[PDB]
Amino acid sequence: DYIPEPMDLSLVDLPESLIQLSERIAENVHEVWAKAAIDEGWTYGEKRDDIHKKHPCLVPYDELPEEEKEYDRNTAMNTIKMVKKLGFRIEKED
Amino acid sequence: DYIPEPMDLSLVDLPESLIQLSERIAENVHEVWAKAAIDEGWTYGEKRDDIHKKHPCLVPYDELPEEEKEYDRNTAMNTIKMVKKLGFRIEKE
Repeated sequence: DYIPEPMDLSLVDLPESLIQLSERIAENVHEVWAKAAIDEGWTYGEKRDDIHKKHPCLVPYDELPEEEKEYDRNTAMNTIKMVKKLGFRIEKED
Repeated sequence: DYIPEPMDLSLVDLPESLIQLSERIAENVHEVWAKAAIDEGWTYGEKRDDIHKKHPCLVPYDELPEEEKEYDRNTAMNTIKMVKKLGFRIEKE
């Protein structure tokens, strides 16, 4: 009975200078995810195994398959778009 | 040989009005993850099963274990804090 219905953020516009940095951000979220997992005893394995706490994405963000990177970048942009949609202003400083 | 070293965003300060909305954001990010997974053939299962594409967190955001909700909120906050550290102003309009 559960149908996910994310908000339409398609017409939400971000500063290009911010989108240019999507990898920095995505890489940073990846680092946070990885430090945590590793802190809970996870380690790299080619196959994912919950029993031996083994994960194939526990590698430097750069080693990640490009679709994982793509996913992380989009997730980050969605997060920020959502902030904008909630009545907040984002602008580069000076 | 890989040691994650995330940026220290401890001293990054966000508007309280935004942090107040952290669940809303976290819920939306969850919906997006969920629509995708389901689009790729995943469904709910008590136990995660990659072979049968079964996932426990394919439930309405509200029904999630509190630790997952908590993880999602912090992730979102980290994300937004990262924007701030990169030289951007975030302010309620």
